[PDB]
Amino acid sequence: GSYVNYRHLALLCDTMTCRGHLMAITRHGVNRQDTGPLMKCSFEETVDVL
Amino acid sequence: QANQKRITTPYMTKYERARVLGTRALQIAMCAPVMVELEGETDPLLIAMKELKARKIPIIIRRYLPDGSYEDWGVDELIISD
Amino acid sequence: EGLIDTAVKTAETGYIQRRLIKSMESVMVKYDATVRNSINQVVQLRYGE
DNA sequence: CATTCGCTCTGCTCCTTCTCCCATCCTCTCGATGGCTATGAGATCAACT
RNA sequence: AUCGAGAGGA
DNA sequence: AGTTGATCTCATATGGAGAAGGAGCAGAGCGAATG
Repeated sequence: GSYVNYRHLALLCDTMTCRGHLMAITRHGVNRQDTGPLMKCSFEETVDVL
Repeated sequence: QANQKRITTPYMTKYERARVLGTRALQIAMCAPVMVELEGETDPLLIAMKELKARKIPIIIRRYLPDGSYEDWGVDELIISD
Repeated sequence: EGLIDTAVKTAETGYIQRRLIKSMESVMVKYDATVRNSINQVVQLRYGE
């Protein structure tokens, strides 16, 4: 019975789908974007990314 | 970008209000001239808020667009929502 | 069982919270009112819709 | 000349391998780490004249 | 002072 | 232009999830050689 405003769910689902494929909220998704290496290293795989 | 068609919202954002008030207060604390009459108020941030409500703050906001252009808006051109 | 669930659930939920933030932290409403990421790709043409 | 045969080249499973990750902040105590003696030659250049 | 361990708080 | 002395420095003795590589292997189809 909890409620969350639609725009938050919408923005998560758009983030997961804007690249044309299912992008996981995991290193295998987030760290395979075109984001720069310093952004990636702040998440996971820090040394291998660099 | 041409100034005759600015497309950003005419309202001042909450973030613009916050930073304008902070910057102007720091200017007043560094003895910048004050553009309003003071009822003896001495706090730089209270003075900045008086100047904001008077539309007298001498600051331009440069709104950058995603394409790398910008619009310059005066603080007196914007609608103040608070 | 309630004491166990209270102690064990927290790592998984906090890891989910971290991963969500790291996935979305730079997504912002721009001055053109589109919603874009750091690579400046359009996520939403208007926030919400 | 219509096979037919043999040979090369994908690409589809099913392992083995391996690499990654595992809430936030704060307090305290306790154990451990914890590195010769000495006499010679001999090169340096700081520094006296 | 560091490293490690253990016991606690929300 | 010639002479001294510290000092350094050698050397002596006694869970799990996804991803990536490889092998197995089936079988398509190409081209040579029939028969």
